[PDB]
Amino acid sequence: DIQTERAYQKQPTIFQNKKRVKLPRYYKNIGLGFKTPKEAIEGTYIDKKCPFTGNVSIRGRILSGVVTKMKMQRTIVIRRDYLHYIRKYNRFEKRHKNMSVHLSPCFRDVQIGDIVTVGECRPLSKTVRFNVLKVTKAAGTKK
Amino acid sequence: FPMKQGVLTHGRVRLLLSKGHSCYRPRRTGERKRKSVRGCIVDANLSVLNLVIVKKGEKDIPGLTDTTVPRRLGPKRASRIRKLFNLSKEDDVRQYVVRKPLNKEGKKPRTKAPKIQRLVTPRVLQHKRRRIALKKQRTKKNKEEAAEYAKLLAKRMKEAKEKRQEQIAKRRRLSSL
Amino acid sequence: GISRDNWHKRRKTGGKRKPYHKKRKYELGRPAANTKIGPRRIHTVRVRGGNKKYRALRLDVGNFSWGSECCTRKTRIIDVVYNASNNELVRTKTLVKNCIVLIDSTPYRQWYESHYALPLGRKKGAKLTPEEEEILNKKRSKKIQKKYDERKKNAKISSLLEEQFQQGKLLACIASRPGQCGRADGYVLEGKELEFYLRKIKARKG
Amino acid sequence: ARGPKKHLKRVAAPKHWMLDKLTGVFAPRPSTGPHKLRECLPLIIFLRNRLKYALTGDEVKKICMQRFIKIDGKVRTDITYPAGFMDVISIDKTGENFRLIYDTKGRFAVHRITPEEAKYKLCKVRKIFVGTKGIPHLVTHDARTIRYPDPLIKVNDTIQIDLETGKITDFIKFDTGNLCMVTGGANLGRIGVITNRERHPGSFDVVHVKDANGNSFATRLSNIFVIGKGNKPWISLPRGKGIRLTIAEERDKRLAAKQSSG
RNA sequence: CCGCCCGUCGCUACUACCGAUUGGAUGGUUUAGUGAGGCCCUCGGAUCGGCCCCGCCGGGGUGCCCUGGCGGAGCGCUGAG
RNA sequence: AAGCGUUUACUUUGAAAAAAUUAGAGUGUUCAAAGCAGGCCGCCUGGAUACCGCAGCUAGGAAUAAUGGAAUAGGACCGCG
RNA sequence: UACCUGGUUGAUCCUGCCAGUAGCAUAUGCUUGUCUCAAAGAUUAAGCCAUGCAUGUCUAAGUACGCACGGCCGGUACAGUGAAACUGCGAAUGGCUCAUUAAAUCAGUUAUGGUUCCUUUGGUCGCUCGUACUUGGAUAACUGUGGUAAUUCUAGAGCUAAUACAUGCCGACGGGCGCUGACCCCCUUCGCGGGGGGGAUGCGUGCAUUUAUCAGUGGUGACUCUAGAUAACCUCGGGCCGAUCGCACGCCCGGCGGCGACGACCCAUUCGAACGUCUGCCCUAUCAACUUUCGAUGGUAGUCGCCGUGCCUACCAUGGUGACCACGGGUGACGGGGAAUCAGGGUUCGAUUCCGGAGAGGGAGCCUGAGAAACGGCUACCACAUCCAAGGAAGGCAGCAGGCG
RNA sequence: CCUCUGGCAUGUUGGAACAAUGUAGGUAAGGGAAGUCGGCAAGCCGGAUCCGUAACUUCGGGAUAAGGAUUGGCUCUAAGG
Ligand SMILES: [Mg+2]
Ligand SMILES: [Mg+2]
Ligand SMILES: [Mg+2]
Ligand SMILES: [Mg+2]
Ligand SMILES: [Mg+2]
Ligand SMILES: [Mg+2]
Ligand SMILES: [Mg+2]
Ligand SMILES: [Mg+2]
Ligand SMILES: [Mg+2]
Ligand SMILES: [Mg+2]
Ligand SMILES: [Mg+2]
Ligand SMILES: [Mg+2]
Ligand SMILES: [Mg+2]
Ligand SMILES: [Mg+2]
Ligand SMILES: [Mg+2]
Ligand SMILES: [Mg+2]
Ligand SMILES: [Mg+2]
Ligand SMILES: [Mg+2]
Ligand SMILES: [Mg+2]
Ligand SMILES: [Mg+2]
Ligand SMILES: [Mg+2]
Ligand SMILES: [Mg+2]
Ligand SMILES: [Mg+2]
Ligand SMILES: [Mg+2]
Ligand SMILES: [Mg+2]
Ligand SMILES: [Mg+2]
Ligand SMILES: [Mg+2]
Ligand SMILES: [Mg+2]
Repeated sequence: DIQTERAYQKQPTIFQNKKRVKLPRYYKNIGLGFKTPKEAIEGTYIDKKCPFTGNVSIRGRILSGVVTKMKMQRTIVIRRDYLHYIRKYNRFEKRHKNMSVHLSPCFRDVQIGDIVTVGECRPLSKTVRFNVLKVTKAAGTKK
Repeated sequence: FPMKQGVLTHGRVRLLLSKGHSCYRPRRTGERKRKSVRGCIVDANLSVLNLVIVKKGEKDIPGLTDTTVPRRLGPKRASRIRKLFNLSKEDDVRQYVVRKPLNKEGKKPRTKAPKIQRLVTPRVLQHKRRRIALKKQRTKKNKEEAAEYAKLLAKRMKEAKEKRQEQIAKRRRLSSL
Repeated sequence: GISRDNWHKRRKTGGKRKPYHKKRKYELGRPAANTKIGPRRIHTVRVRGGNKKYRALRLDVGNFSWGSECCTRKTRIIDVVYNASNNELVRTKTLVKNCIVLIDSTPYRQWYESHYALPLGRKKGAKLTPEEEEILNKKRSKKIQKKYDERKKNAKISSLLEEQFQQGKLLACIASRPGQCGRADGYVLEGKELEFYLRKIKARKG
Repeated sequence: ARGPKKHLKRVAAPKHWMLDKLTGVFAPRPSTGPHKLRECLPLIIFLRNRLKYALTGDEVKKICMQRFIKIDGKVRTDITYPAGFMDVISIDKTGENFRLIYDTKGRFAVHRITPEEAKYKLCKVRKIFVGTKGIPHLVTHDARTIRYPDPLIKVNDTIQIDLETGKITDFIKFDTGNLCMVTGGANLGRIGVITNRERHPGSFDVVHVKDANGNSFATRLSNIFVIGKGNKPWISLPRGKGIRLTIAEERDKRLAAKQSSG
């Protein structure tokens, strides 16, 4: 399950090899009343960029979106959907911004269409700046 | 164009020259500039060749040896006075510094000695006393502040411990309600 | 020079940013250090804000922490054996962060035999006739001998570590960035990460 | 720009200095110091526009460099020194003491002070730092690093600093009921009692404060400077006492007072 | 309604279009060759010092030690470059 | 009084909004455009206030317009093993 | 001031434009008596420039033996003004122009818990356990031989200073703190043994750097924060712990002294800078698919960087954007605050004095510095262009005037 | 093209010279079709891999269009059972 890739995949603040005679894992609460999920504590995964078990700090803005693509490795694309007002025609126009959000692997079952909440953090890659903090399931689909 | 050391060729070259290099003087701090110089090894094709006589021949030459030119300035560092006139560290340097005579047209004859640096004067010794007096002042201030903060934190933690002892006794008697 | 700028590259949409200014000085890259293994050579770069960075260029020693026992000693780097990024950075011996080097286990052997007074390594049958290792292992007082006899219950080591001590050189991971700090520090690999990198090394060995 | 700017324009200067428009192209760029640039009032502006003790820049230079102006108990000689909030000007020769407190509007008010009040000032702490040997540190609003404070002093409180020593004498804690001078925003200069404190994690915490005449108004917490327990201050208050009478009441007061003057 | 009126043809003027000429001239981006110059690395070592090694000794200590001067030289080591 | 109360759009308020310009208060620059001045026989005072669309932040309203919840009961609530 | 009027017909009533009407800028004509304000080489050629000037700077407080002037009180150095030159600082501000630039710049907005910061204000600055009554050798200015046709060119020789450059200890300092521990002493016990202290000798013994480990003083909404303990390292292209200067001039009986100036590692502070978050840009479909092993979108590990980051490298994944208009092109396009016209909406403009950006003929690369990819700094190349003894040398008006086009 | 099993003796003669004309191979400075009816003959190009490929068109082609780059030896690494 773990140690897929080239280097050893461990959490950097834990010292796992103290002399004996299950590893403890580092995890934190990210503030703003976000409940850390049970799979973050009970899991066995590693992640640099998970907000709950990694070296990121959720700051700034706390936005939302709908899951619209999950084709990437440990990041999804959300589709922020909003309106915009022209001062001439007292009307609106429906716009959107697709944006790439690092989805931690503690959110283990999510399908596209779910309304996730994201938080601004350190820029994790070129076009990724947010993390999925909590996931709210789409309407219906309880089965 | 001048000759400079270590270029080691025969013709003329162009070098980037900087602070610390010869045949160049900088104007701004950090300026470097391609100037054109001449190598070490020599030929006919130059105006002036410079020579330094490094061992005197057995016969005199009138332009160079017969007259002598003294050093223009006396020494100015106190230990340089010491190692010119061969002093110890107890004999007074200031009467042994060289002074020059002064004679011109229409003016009073004078004499003139340089203000010698690095001698030990009572002002230097006073500054050296002042910095260590300031050091002991700073440690006295530090230990005073640390002791009064220790007294204050003992008092504040006594206050907080009595506060939580009030909480535990009050909710024991509330449990006795 | 070498630039570190997002404006020379495409958008998220695959577009083309035409630049609005030429290359800046905070957008600066300098070439790699590529710290080999040899007698110590460190050049000093002065950087933004007037500070100093220490390019190692060839580098022999570094202090490694064996942290399950918590002993951290200055040690001679023997070899580079595994690198998670590039195998030609193993093929040439380049000290980088999180590469696997080998280091001679003599200071940790000295510490273990001086702290617990038990031999490690030590193919059995030989005793050092210079006699200093056995004057380290023997002849203590009856007040200090109970201290050694109670510390010698916590004196059994991992067998992977112990055969590394018997071969005489340990596997260790570079933690610092030697093109940045100028040092080649790090920690001795023991544990499941040691078994991970060992099976990586011998699978690469084939 | 290829570095830090050194000039400041006349129009781009802050409005509460109340510079005019047609003397010169520039305004004095205040030097770096304990108070911010847009929240200071420099010494050239204080001696030239307000007090009229100097007419020109040369006159304020020669006043400040025959060593007469004593800011905060210390001799400060450059004319572009940022004299900021709660600073104490000690005019030694002419015998005055000023405290740069704000006005009922956004100004700094010329506020004459007795020497026994002018030997202290009041400072809002900005940080609690812990230095190298467990040594606590206050960081006030005017760059004072004060090592070994009282542990009951926390991050948004104020302290009464003795000036020739720099030591703490007493402190007011940020609670509901205490006073407040307001150092920033649209409610700048107002004085009231702290009615409410509203916590916003991540955002800027907002404090509701109510003055003497029943007007309640909000302000971000960075703009709030408590100045005493209850209604009773620990300094003096300027003329008007931070009320902000409306424009109708100001009109009525000026015509009433000047028809009584005649 | 002897009104109006439409097109070809013939003369005149003007504006465009197609048009062989693998047409022509200027910009701009750029594959690929050559590539100055700076910077970095690996070398290099013109030059300039310093310490030892001896010979001749003056000033000082209980024949060894330090100095100050004269030289000579291994370049034995060593530093900048 | 501290922590919590399906969510948005809308509405109201508060915050934060750089000066200049614009509107506009005061003021006989001799009037006016202007200017931040000036007034009383040292004192008196001014150097306001409003607007600053859109997005963001805060607190009230719950009509309108969306969205949900319990329907293979994987439902609330209340206690028990 | 929420305005219409002439013109198709023989005459009419309409749609519809053409033309009148009022501003508002730019030019141009004819005319001009007073007085207060005031734009002014932007449009075309970010085309080219003769000449002169536009950034230099000295306090009691870094160096003062240029009689260059100078006072006398000497012989116990240097009275004092003081050109010169080293040192320090600034030259990265200002000013000009608007060529580039279409989510770029820019505006509001927040973030740095993801970084650097000369300066100024406040801390710190005998915490370290190991010639000081002051260490070394060069160099400019000055004298003296020059060279070239010529430059703000500089060479060989003499001298001589530092807050330039280097080197480097004493005082606190008498022991405490953690190891190692030879040994010493006591109680219990047939007894091994257990318990209890003291402890010579040796090792380490501060802040900063770098690594790893342990515990959880003060904080935040949230740290892998701050502070503690431990094991070590500490870069010779070295990090701190002062070999500096000026005024007064007193006190114990040689030693104590006050007020300052400068400089320094770090921490704050100030001015900021720098990347980021959400949202907003004109025309064009005769531009409908674009981007990708030459980085396009992610992952893991590094390299570089001041930091985060495909920024770059290696290996994997095959993604990313698009009718909600991408991508490509155009712009007589720097962005905004703002200007004109206006009933309410709008329409057009903004090169232009405030803020932010860009640039110094076009591109590129760098040195010094805290800060520059600086051009009133340097090196190349291209275009241009000046002086000449034909070998060479020097330049950058979109700074202010001014000249040509 | 070179070789092993197999086969042969250079194809109806040998020797000695190395002149002209040949016949058949080649090479040539500088210029590059000026030679001649005419680029006749010769010459250039040429395999493979990685890119790149226009007009026109019966949409199949054109096409190896054109135009570039790479290529040896050795020491390795990675992937394909
Ligand atoms: Mg409208
Ligand atoms: Mg405004
Ligand atoms: Mg008709
Ligand atoms: Mg008619
Ligand atoms: Mg018209
Ligand atoms: Mg007149
Ligand atoms: Mg022009
Ligand atoms: Mg500027
Ligand atoms: Mg254009
Ligand atoms: Mg343009
Ligand atoms: Mg503009
Ligand atoms: Mg224009
Ligand atoms: Mg500007
Ligand atoms: Mg520039
Ligand atoms: Mg030009
Ligand atoms: Mg440039
Ligand atoms: Mg110029
Ligand atoms: Mg400039
Ligand atoms: Mg001007
Ligand atoms: Mg034959
Ligand atoms: Mg035959
Ligand atoms: Mg035959
Ligand atoms: Mg030929
Ligand atoms: Mg040929
Ligand atoms: Mg012919
Ligand atoms: Mg022919
Ligand atoms: Mg042929
Ligand atoms: Mg063809």
